[PDB]
Amino acid sequence: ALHWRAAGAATVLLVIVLLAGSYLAVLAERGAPGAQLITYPRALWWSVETATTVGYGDLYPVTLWGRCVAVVVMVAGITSFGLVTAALATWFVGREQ
Amino acid sequence: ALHWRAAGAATVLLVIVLLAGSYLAVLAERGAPGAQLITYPRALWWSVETATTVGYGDLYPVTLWGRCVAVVVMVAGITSFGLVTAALATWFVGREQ
Amino acid sequence: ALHWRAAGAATVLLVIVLLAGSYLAVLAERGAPGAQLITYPRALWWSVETATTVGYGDLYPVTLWGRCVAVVVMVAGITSFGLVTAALATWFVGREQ
Amino acid sequence: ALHWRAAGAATVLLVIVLLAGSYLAVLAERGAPGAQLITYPRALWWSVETATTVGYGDLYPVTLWGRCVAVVVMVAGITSFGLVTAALATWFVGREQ
Ligand SMILES: [K+]
Ligand SMILES: [K+]
Ligand SMILES: [K+]
Repeated sequence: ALHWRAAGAATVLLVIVLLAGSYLAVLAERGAPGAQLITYPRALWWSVETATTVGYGDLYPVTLWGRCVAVVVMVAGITSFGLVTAALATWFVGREQ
Repeated sequence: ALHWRAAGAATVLLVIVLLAGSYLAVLAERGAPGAQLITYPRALWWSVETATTVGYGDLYPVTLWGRCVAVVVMVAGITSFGLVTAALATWFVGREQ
Repeated sequence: ALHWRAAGAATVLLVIVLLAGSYLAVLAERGAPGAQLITYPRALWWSVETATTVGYGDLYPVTLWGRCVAVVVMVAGITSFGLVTAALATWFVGREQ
Repeated sequence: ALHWRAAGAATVLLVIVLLAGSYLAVLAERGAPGAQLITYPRALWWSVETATTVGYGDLYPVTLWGRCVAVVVMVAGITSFGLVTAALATWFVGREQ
């Protein structure tokens, strides 16, 4: 269908944004007076922390550019997780019979 | 349509609430014994942090008034991000054919 | 209708849970070696922080009982905010004509 | 039905993931230079903190393995709480009459 397939594709897109966001956030933050967004294996963990919108506080950006990257990974999580709710909402609606 | 257009307009409304919230939160908090909601370029970052409901902890209000502003930017995020889920949910429902 | 009215009633219910949760969390936490869930005007702010699931970190429970109260205010927020998304999702679906 | 029953079953599944996640996160983290994911009664509280995506910051994983467990309990919360929104969205749609 569409609903069932657009969602599955959005999760493939979310992984893209995480890896790209992690690796972009490092080069944005690394040379500044700021938190450990200075190694990749920590930026990956930050992405997941942020895209889920759990936001522990153990890591975050302090650069203007690094904070842009943030917004992107934030909405990428919210939106793509919204699709998966939407997909299930029509699967449940697709039982009106 | 409506669903597709009401959502796009809600995101234009969310930007309004962020800028207005940021600039209102500063004047509420600036003269108090509290966290760096004392400059604008930091209040903008707080808005995004809060409207996403990521809530890192690096910034927040300690004034009663500054904490009102918070609630507003909080629900503004939740609600308007809900509309975008709703918009996609009917776009997926709009394929019953 | 129902969708439009059940939601409006759920938000009246959320306010109930906040005030009841705030005032229950204080008496649970006040006498323990733990964070400022020891005054009411701070427990109210914690409720909003938690029901939104923003979770700044400036406040939280450290008692087993105070942590139960938490769960309640957590899901009360998630669920009732879900209804408002659901309400809008059928209002958008209610334009199939 | 399905929508009303699949959701109720997902919440039974969420409890499973919490207890399994809590008890798996402890053995992953206990022997490392990291935060109090070193006792069970604290890992249970972390699960709820994370599955709700409140993320206070008082607790989190610092191990690669402990951070995997995290992702699992994160999406488990997002997804299963999505179903409950979806369930209510079709219950409201199931009044088109
Ligand atoms: K959240
Ligand atoms: K959060
Ligand atoms: K936090």
